Amino acid sequence: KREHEREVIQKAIEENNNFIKMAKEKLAQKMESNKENREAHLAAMLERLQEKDKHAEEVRKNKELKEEA
Amino acid sequence: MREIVHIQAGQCGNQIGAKFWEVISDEHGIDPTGSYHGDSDLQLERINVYYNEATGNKYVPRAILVDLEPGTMDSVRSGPFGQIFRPDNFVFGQSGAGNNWAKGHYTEGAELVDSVLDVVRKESESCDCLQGFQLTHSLGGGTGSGMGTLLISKIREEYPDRIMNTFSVMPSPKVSDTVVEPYNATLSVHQLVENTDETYCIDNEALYDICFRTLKLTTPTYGDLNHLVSATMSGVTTCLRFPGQLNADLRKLAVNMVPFPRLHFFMPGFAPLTSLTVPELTQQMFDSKNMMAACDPRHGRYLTVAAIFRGRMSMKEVDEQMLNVQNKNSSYFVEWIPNNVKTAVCDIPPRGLKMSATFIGNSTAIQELFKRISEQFTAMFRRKAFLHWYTGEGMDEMEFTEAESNMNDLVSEYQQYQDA
Ligand SMILES: Nc1nc2c(ncn2[C@@H]2O[C@H](COP(=O)(O)OP(=O)(O)O)[C@@H](O)[C@H]2O)c(=O)[nH]1
Ligand SMILES: [Ca+2]
Ligand SMILES: [Mg+2]
Repeated sequence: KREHEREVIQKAIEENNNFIKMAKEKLAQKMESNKENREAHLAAMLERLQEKDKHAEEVRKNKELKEEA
Repeated sequence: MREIVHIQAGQCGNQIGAKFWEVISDEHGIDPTGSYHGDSDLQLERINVYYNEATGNKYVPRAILVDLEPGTMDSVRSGPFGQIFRPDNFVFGQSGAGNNWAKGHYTEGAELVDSVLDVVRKESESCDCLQGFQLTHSLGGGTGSGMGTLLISKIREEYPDRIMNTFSVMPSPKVSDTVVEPYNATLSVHQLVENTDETYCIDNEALYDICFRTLKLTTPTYGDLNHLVSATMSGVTTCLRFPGQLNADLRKLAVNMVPFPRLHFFMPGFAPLTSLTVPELTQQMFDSKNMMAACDPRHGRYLTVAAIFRGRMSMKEVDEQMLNVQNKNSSYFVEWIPNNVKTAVCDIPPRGLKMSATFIGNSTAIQELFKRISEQFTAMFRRKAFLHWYTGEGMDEMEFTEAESNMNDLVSEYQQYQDA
């Protein structure tokens, strides 16, 4: 009976620790995924804007080559 | 066979235990300061069964007060006879047991139980010849039920040749604090079947009904219930506490009352209960309305009975009336245990009464009580309702299945002797 009493309490401890560990890991995974996702969204936006700068340069270059006529 | 060590556990256990000590203290002439002021030598002759002596002719209850929260014991300590207890014998935690047998038996209670055993050991050590232990508790809560039965197991391990006796309050939906009472009581009953010699079964429904139907109390309080329990516990311990020939110690009582080791659950009764002659006392003590397990004695058979009469009365008439009960209702006493009713008489009556009688019956009808609890258990367990409170403390469902089976087995063993 004493052996059983010991098993019950160590079970209780193990499940509480496992609940904590799982919560901690899930939250870490979520915050990492979210960070990566938001950063990628920002990077995509800046990439598009930077393409526009590229295009603007191209336009001004094109004007200058047609004024060499 | 001299000293008894008393333990009271949890809210119910402590509230009824406090009242018990007030009542027998008064009977033995002990005042709240532990001083004796009685006028009869009968009062002191066996006082050592329940009290230690201290310097200055002081008497101190051999009592240990246990709880997993401080509230009820703070109240006891503030009560009428509160200062009579040994201060070192209050053993308590802070976290409570949440009406949860698992918390009492496996987690919260496990953390406190060694310190309770230390006090038990200290009391036992100063006993010339320890008879055994008496525990007061309820089966429906967490501390008295879970921790109380944990204590019983550890006490048996350490004192395996001593008698264990309990006054065990059985829950009822009509007088209930929470819905998990049937789970706590089922888990406990299996512990009691194995680890007690004698258990007085006190049904809160019976107490309530006596207060309301008989005493005409329109709205009974736990205090009103506890007055009945007090009076009953005084009556059933009379033979241990005063000079006498019959059932004068816990083992002799067990040998007279328990013909098969598991069938040790008794229905107690008290008379009078009124809103008095020997005949009237005798009829009322055998009256189902005067018994405290909410089981109908006519639905079973008596294996054994102890009757205790108190007050100045004709022993001749007592003997005559007790014979009349057995001879006129002989079918309700099993024929294969000859002369199975024993009667004692004590000259000292309880407070406020000129005469009284107390009844202790080992009746197969007590199966009705275990059946009620079993039904209530199953109604919830079939849907695993409320089980998260227990699994959260590390228990698994299989332990519930086993307790339920154990109690159904007990019910079956009673029924077998009912048809014997
Ligand atoms: N007769 C009686 N029953 C009580 C009292 N207090 C609680 N109960 C009953 O005891 C059970 C609840 O257990 P309780 O002793 O309060 O829980 P614990 O402190 O965890 O042991 C229920 O069945 C209640 O009806 C009391 O003072 N007298
Ligand atoms: Ca703790
Ligand atoms: Mg309570």
